[PDB]
Amino acid sequence: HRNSLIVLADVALFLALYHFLPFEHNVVLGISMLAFIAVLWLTEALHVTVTAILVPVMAVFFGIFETQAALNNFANSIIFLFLGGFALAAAMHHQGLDKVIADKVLAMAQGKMSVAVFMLFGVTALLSMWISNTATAAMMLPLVLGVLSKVDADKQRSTYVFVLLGVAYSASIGGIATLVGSPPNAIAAAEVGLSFTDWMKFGLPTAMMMLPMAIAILYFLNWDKGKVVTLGIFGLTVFLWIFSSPINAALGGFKSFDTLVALGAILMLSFARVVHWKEIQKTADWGVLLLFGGGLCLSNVLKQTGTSVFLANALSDMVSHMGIFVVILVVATFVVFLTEFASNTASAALLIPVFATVAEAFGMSPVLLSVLIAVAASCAFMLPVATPPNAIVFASGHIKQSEMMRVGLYLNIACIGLLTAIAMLFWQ
Amino acid sequence: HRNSLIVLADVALFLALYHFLPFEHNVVLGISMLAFIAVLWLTEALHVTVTAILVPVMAVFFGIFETQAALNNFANSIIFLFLGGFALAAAMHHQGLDKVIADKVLAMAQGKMSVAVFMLFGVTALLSMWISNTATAAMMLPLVLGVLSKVDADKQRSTYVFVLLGVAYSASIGGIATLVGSPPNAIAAAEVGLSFTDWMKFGLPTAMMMLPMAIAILYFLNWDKGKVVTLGIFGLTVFLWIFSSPINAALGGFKSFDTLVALGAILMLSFARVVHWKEIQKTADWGVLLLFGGGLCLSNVLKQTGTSVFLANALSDMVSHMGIFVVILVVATFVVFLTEFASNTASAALLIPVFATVAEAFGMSPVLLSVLIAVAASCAFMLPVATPPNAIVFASGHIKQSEMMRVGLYLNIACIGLLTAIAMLFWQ
Ligand code: NA
Ligand code: NA
Ligand code: NA
Repeated sequence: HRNSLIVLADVALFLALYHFLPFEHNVVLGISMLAFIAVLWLTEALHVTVTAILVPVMAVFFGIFETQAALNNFANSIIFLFLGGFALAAAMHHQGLDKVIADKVLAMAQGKMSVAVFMLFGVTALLSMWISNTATAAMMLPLVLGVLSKVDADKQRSTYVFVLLGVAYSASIGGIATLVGSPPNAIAAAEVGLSFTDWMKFGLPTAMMMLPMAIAILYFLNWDKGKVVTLGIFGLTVFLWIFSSPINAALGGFKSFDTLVALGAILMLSFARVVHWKEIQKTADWGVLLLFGGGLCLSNVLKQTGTSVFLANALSDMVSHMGIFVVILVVATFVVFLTEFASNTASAALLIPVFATVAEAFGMSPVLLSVLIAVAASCAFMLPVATPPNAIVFASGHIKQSEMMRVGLYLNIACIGLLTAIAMLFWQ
Repeated sequence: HRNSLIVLADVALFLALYHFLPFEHNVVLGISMLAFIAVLWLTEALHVTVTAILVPVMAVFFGIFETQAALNNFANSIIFLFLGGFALAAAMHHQGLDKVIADKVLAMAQGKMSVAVFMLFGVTALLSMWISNTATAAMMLPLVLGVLSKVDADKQRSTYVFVLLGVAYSASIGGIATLVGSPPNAIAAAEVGLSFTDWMKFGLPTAMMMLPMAIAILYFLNWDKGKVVTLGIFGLTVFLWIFSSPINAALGGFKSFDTLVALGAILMLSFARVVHWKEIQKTADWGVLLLFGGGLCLSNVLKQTGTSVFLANALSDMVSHMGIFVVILVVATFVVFLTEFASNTASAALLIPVFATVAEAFGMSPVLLSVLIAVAASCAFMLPVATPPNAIVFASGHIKQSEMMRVGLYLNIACIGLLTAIAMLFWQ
């Protein structure tokens, strides 16, 4: 098989770098492992989650860590914070609160199909804030192929494809609004120790910023049992997540209050009888939760082996020849196009550790580089296979490769500017 | 609703015990919480897994532990060892290696129902050694309700219930053969730190004894793509699990070698392409994996609050009036009948910590009490609702409540003897 070969080619690459690199043995091991994992996660020869499990087993066998020490990475408080958003979404999905949120809004439009399509994007993004991106796309597709029925002029495409590629992008942009939504966001918060309210001040403005800018580029070319309870619980959870900073301070200063709030939601949602656990066990993408830990284990492997300081010293002369503007532009541009070839989270899981640890060796706040990479990782708009939402609206057998390949080439450059701009403002 | 009320009745008990117990505050807090959790797990008003999530959220808010410290319990090496058994079982199910194991063996018997039923039990038990009990029961029922078709005379029931209640029991006995199989086994190994080969020396001999003794009580009343590969990995894995003790010693002494082996299997099964990850995500009962951590968190809560030594001192005069024979007999008997009313795994999560920690307060190796409790938890034979296998062969609308209610009531007494005997032999 194709992927079965990438594994063997990666094993050879490891042995080569392991035996031939003329550096301190630990740096060789750290460099070799980093290259190994990098391939397995970008090519996906092995499932993103399978590669994550391979990270600790390597560090353990090569004396980097002891068994239990390596496994402990998979229990970060952020992982449970994301699991709360899964049970929170599963709750209002099993309850049907996502469809009713679409009807009451889609029906808010009197009957104008012209202004209806615009409302389809705003919901896909708002739903992605709490549910997901692949799921938000798969859930919106049937609701998109429903409005398109009064006038199905398949020959008329400048009024037809715009609505499909829009939701595939609104789902990806909506996931950049909150810590929950896209896995990459969680990987950043877990690396630097961000709170939920910390990441919303960053991403939400960008989501508010990037959504209109994205549409412009395309343009110019019944309340039943405890649905108020689900809303009450949901509203209460989001309220604490925003006000977690002062609430926790005025309670004794609990460590990971955002995580505590997320777990309480699972309790209220289960106490309120509104969602059964078998529902939560299905909605939660346990493979992604394992990926979170796998990325942290790799990050710690870089530190314990000194690969972070070895690469920081190697890039010392290059980053000094560049300004802070030049750096974040190369990074932003590098990822904005890299995420087009590989999975969103698979890209973030690899770059967030490398950059955050090297930036930490430079005595620089790793928040900037980390949050930036997490946002640009969700900027896959060209060809499909970049993000499932892209292949979801792409599976409609209508949108052309070259059409999307060039509309995304415009949006990509557009985002690199918006990101580098906002990234420079969030400095002093 | 009933369960929503059972929760409120338990909430009152906690508040009552909280303010009224006249002991040191820590003991009061530990005592109050222990009673609270005990109810939620035996009645199952909230899903066993939902109750597990409630354990840490309490310890954090009541100052027992800090957030991250509590969550780390959910990453114990045994949990990942059990996750390996899930991907190992999920592999041979999607591949069909379990079906061929039944035919090639069931076909060894030419057509004699006498040796067919006996082979039906031996396979149901051997399959439970590695897969599960609920899954093994659901997988055997069609093969049991297919052989019992030539003798369909539901008027002839003593030749029909024997084969349904027989496999429903053989599936439960098979789960006592290896560390993987029944959650209770893992809870014991995690408390006292048992290896895979350690628990097999305990359970497997007991399984060899209990299977014939169980039948006597009932009596006296094509290899395609890589199906050998699935066996090769399985065979190789089980070979390492057995010889794990010398292999690790001859490699540098890794900490949790058994856990590493389970994770390595997940890699081979994914590298060999024999099972996709989406397959593993279905089979694994993540709710049980979350339960594992909740049970360990409780064990440490008893120590940190001194409840383990507090109960040991309270039982000092009582345990001195009793011999070691009385102890292991009282314990075994209590659970063998307790598991008839509540979930099997939920019971072990409650009693294993209490006894192992109290036994530790008595300065006694908790291995004996832990392994003992873990074995008796899988002895549910009376009414249904005790174990899914009971309600699985009972949902066949043929086996009578009184029929099973008394065959298990007799089989229960039979086990209490065998266990207390072996528990005395496994002493010195
Ligand atoms: Na991507
Ligand atoms: Na089993
Ligand atoms: Na039970």
